[PDB]
This record gives sequence, C-alpha cells and structure tokens, in this order.
Amino acid sequence: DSFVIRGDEVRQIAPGQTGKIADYNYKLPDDFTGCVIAWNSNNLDSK
Amino acid sequence: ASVYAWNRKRISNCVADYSVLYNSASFSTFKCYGVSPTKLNDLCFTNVYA
Repeated sequence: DSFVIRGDEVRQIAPGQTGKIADYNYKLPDDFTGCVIAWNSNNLDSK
Repeated sequence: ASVYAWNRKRISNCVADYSVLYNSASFSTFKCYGVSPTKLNDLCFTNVYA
C-alpha cells in the first residue's frame, strides 16, 4: 500500500493505534502481519 | 501557573465532550493511564481535576 501522509500522522498507521485516518480512510487489521515503512519526502512532494 | 505552585481547577456539574480535546492537532501528547482517550465520552465521573 503506497501513499503520502503528514509526518505527524504516521503514528496512526498501526494495529491498535487511534485517530481520524485510522478511523476513516486507512484502517489496518487488529492482527496485521507485515511492515510499515515511512520517510520524509519534503524535497519530492512539497510545493 | 508556575510548576512550583501549579493550579488545580475542579470540574463538576457539567457535560464534557473529550473529542473536542482529543481530535485537536494542538496537543504534542495526550498520554492516558487507566482509561483510553477514545472511551472517555462513554464513561463518567464524580469530579475531574485539571
């Protein structure tokens, strides 16, 4: 799964984590198996 | 108030929507103990001290 998010909101991307993106538009399973990889892309994706 | 002499407000006789706090981007942390912040609207108390 590939997307851009605000750097503060990366916390929401887990099993058991809580917040508006975890509630609405990117819920992971409560028993998710796998890896979350995130990095700053300001030089690529800001304007 | 200054942390040597911190100020305690009693909250009583009222309704609080804790989502108005917890949904805000303004807070650098919101760590909770004995309760989870998502549950606080479903639950109630004798008093709250801030």
